[PDB]
Amino acid sequence: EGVIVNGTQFKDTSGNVIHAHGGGMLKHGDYYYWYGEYRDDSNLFLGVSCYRSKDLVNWEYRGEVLSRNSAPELNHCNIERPKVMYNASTGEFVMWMHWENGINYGQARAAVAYSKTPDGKFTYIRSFRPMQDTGVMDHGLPGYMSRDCNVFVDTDGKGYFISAANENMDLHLYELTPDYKNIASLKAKLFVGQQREAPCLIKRNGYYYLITSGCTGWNPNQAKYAYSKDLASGWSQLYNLGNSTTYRSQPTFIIPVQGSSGTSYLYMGDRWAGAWGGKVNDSQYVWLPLNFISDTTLELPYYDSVKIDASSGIISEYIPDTTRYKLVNKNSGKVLDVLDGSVDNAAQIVQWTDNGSLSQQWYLVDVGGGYKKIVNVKSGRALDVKDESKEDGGVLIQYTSNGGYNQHWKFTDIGDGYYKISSRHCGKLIDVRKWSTEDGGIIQQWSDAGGTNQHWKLVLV
Ligand SMILES: OC[C@H]1O[C@@H](O)[C@H](O)[C@@H](O)[C@H]1O
Repeated sequence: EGVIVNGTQFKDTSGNVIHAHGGGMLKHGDYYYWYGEYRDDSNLFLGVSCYRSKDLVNWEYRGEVLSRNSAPELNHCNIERPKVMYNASTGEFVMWMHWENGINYGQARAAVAYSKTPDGKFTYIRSFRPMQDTGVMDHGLPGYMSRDCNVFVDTDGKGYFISAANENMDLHLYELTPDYKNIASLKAKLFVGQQREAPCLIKRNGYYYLITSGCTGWNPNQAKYAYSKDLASGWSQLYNLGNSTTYRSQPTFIIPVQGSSGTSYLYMGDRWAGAWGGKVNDSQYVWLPLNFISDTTLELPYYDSVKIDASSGIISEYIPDTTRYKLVNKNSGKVLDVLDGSVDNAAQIVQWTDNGSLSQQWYLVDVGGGYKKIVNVKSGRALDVKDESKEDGGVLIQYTSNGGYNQHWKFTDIGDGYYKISSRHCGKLIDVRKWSTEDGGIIQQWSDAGGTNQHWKLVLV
């Protein structure tokens, strides 16, 4: 049972809450290593924990790979967003992170560490602002500011370190030394003035992808991404990813999951407790599948429960009840279907003669209360009210599962096998436009009028 309950604090095999906040993950050999950090009683760095697992569900605690006692400089400081990377040349692992003095956020510098073994305790080197000796000054201190950070290993074996500089206004991609333990130079300045934070750098099909959040502290915001053929130039504009709050989380890292059937990408996010005035140690996690519709189109869906298989390399929503259904309209006699049976996102929903097609079959996922999600079978997209409309004539379409109320539906029995499927957003129910009795009849949203065109039959397949 490789199921994951989003919006909660995962537990280790010991039954204790996992504390690897704002962390990344590394795949070395036959093991996945999850690294992260957690505060003490004074909201300061006390230790970086390490968990390993082969199924990505059952994590084994391996103690602190880094601690406040690991170095006299770490006794009292703020460390966040620790990422690790492996080096084929050296044969050792190098850890990077964001370092602060612990009394304010003026230092804005990066830190380095390394170890012979992943689960082994790293040895702290030094904290510094990227390229201090270049005689460059960034807001009074020497060297570029380094806040939110993340690591990336290219195909050619080159190491890279990206962080937020110029008061979090710009992004800096630094080319690392062959040993990954130092910064050789900077590759390019990305998205200046955009003020993008919590950067995540990944690569697929010769394309470079950069997932970033917004700069609004604990407040969950809109996550975005961009692609490019090279790192120096050719970067596309920022495109939205997920909803307006990234499903109440902030992107921390993205990792390719190798399997037998193929490869899928795991999005890791942090649900910072600071959103509700909670301690950093209370923060939760949000893992989601990053789908690549195309080379220039990504989708980050939200599933309250996500099933994953490492050996298979598959990441998708977990549906406890896979019973397929067909919604038949009382009036028209037609069944709920997707226009042209398209699997494309934002596809129009129309009625059609029962032809036993996949596009006419639907799943039913309970989402708490008397409400459920109506997910199409052919395309994993769910029934959705376009632009979260609250008015009559609101066109219905199939959209990426975003946990929005415009995607939750309540079934109400009115006798026989017919129901009145109302929306959780405004209460208005599913309605065939103009009582249409022909094929291609636009399925919409409308007030309860007691008309047969608003009555649907639930049929098994
Ligand atoms: O395509 C427009 C989008 O508007 C969003 O506000 C809504 O949550 C999505 O379901 C989709 O309708």
